[PDB]
Amino acid sequence: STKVVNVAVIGAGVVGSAFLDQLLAMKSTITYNLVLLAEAERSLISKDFSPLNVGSDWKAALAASTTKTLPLDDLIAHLKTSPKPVILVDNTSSAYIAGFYTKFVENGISIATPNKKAFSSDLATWKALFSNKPTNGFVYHEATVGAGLPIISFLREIIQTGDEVEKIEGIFSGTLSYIFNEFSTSQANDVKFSDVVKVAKKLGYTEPDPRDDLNGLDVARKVTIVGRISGVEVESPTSFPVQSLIPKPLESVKSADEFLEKLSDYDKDLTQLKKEAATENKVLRFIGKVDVATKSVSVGIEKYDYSHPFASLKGSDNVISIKTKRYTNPVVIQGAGAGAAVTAAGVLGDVIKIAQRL
Amino acid sequence: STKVVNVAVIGAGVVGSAFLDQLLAMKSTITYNLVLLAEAERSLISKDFSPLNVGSDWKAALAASTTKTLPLDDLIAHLKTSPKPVILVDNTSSAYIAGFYTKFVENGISIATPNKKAFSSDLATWKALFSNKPTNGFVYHEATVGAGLPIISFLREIIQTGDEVEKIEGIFSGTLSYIFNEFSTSQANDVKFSDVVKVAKKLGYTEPDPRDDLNGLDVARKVTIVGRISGVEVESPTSFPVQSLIPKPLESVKSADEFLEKLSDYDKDLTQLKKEAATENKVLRFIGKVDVATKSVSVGIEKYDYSHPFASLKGSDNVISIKTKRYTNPVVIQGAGAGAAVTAAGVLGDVIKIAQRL
Ligand SMILES: NC(=O)c1c[n+]([C@@H]2O[C@H](COP(=O)(O)OP(=O)(O)OC[C@H]3O[C@@H](n4cnc5c(N)ncnc54)[C@H](O)[C@@H]3O)[C@@H](O)[C@H]2O)ccc1[C@H](O)C(=O)C[C@H](N)C(=O)O
Ligand code: NA
Ligand code: NA
Repeated sequence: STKVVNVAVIGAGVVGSAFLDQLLAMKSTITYNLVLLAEAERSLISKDFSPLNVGSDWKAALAASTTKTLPLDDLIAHLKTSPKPVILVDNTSSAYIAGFYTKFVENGISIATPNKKAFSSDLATWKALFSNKPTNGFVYHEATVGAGLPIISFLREIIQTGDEVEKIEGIFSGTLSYIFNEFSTSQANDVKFSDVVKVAKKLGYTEPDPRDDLNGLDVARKVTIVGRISGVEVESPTSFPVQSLIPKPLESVKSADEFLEKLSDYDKDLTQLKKEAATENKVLRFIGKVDVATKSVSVGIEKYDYSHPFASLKGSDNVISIKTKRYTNPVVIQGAGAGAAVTAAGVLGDVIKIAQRL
Repeated sequence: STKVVNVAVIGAGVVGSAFLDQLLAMKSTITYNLVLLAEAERSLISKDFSPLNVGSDWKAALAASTTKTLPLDDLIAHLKTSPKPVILVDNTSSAYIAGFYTKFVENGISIATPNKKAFSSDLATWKALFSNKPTNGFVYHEATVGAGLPIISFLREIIQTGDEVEKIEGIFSGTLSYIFNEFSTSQANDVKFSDVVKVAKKLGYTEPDPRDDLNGLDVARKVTIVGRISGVEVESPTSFPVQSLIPKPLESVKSADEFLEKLSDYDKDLTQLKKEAATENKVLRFIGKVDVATKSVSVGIEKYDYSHPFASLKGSDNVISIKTKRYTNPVVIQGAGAGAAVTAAGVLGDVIKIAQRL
């Protein structure tokens, strides 16, 4: 009969709920059997390995559960006794959970996740991605760079095909892109930096503390990932230039709220640089850059021309320009690099790819 | 994943030669055994299914072959007994070979191809193709539109996750894309359509007869495919408005060389269109619109603000915009939608996806 694959999910946040929904709704010829779901301490564990009885509302089911969440080692031991191939869907961003990735992998358990942690830390844990071992499951992380856009898979494909990436540059942060699309445009603009980031925060786009977006470390993580798949064995997300948008004097301030009240005090610079670029009929963008030839990598601001693909983005789109041996002219892929629905579809799509390979 | 699979390639032309080279020279965790190298009159065929012993120089091998190419009814009669899954790679524009797809699939053999034929035919073939019945070959055609750009596989994924396409539209023809990107730009120019069509020809962007490109027919078949992938049951590439760039009729009435030389008599029309639109800060582009709600697939010229990305294309690149319930703001993918090595990569990309799935 039907081919089955058992799924174990950790986290039911914004991305995790979208994923679960889409997952439980997905029509297909392969059977995606939800056997586990974990959110904080409460957890649904189908000891039997039959589909979790979520009835028609896994939310309530997850609520009324009194099954404590299994310690990680116990999570592996459990999963290891499944009648079918297991796929762990880590919807968290816990570097803790990321520490067990290689343990999960090495025990035949596969992984699909938007979690950037394991993939943008030391090179040897990344090297662990070399799951060519016969006893370990697969590792997919599309939602890890650019939500659900056909990016990492497109690189792995052409590369295997025989192509060679040369230069990759793009916009990998939703928040940062939104800010720059609202701040630096093609038309006359008198908007202050402090205000755009002030609003992005209010709409709920920035992290609880926007300083966590402005230090450009999250894009540096994504860049670290693209750079590696691209052949530039980047040591860490911090081992290369990364321009911080945070005013040095506001680097050590008590609250995310003191930051916002005080930030206004430094519009000066960017207001001028924004202007300067206006004169040159250019725009300002926060990008990541990977130059395979010179093994150089970096993230920061850069002025782009109006006819440039990067000057024509909507809302908070992400963008990635891919230049390769056969692609003299970049393949440039653009679209939403954040949002629950979009991202979950990325995680699930990796679920699909993996379940077929099983 | 799956250790061993058999590749049955048909056609060693522009695309075909590049595919072969790339395949043969590919290093992977899976073994791809070439069990067939078929051409117009002669074919290389591994009667007992051993890897065709054609190291890297297959041409010399094919050449010395006097083994006549097997009619498709006999061919699949052979391949169907293969001890390993069989991936038929059709690198032809053959309607003949296309008519057979349904039989390959029913006999359990998958298909990887850039051949638009079976997918821009009647609705029954399409349904049959994706009937996705047990033990039946899978059918991949990433190269039928946009060469090797991640679009078809992107759509089939987003759709499976649960997303719905609402508005697709793109520049699916390199020769046309080239002409217009050249013809009408943001920077006003005194360029005559006829002069661009002819230069494009001399530079080889065209087919011996530029009418084979101006009739907008290839753009129609490519949109018939996307339309269907999106939920519009298009009866055929000829069941909707398909504006021709050929000087209104006056088609059959002439011939090759004459068409061109006489073409420079209608320019005034298009030149005027290029002007008016220019007044609106817009440009001209030959596209393939696709509206799902209204279920309206069209083809022809359309205006685009300079701001728009369809307005800043490079060389003869392809573009496609994808609005969905989830991506309310279009996912734009642009890049070479033609080219020996890029088109072939797209085909081998599908091969990899299929081998992995078997
Ligand atoms: N080269 C490209 O860039 C490109 C080409 N394709 C598709 O790729 C396929 C092959 O292309 P290509 O190699 O250039 O054409 P070839 O003329 O070289 O044909 C390949 C071989 O097929 C063999 N053949 C025909 N019938 C056969 C049979 N019954 N048995 C065995 N062998 C047989 C012939 O002997 C021939 O040598 C076509 O279906 C084409 O439509 C797919 C997409 C792109 C492209 O977007 C496009 O088609 C549009 C156009 N190029 C544009 O510029 O906009
Ligand atoms: Na992605
Ligand atoms: Na494509």
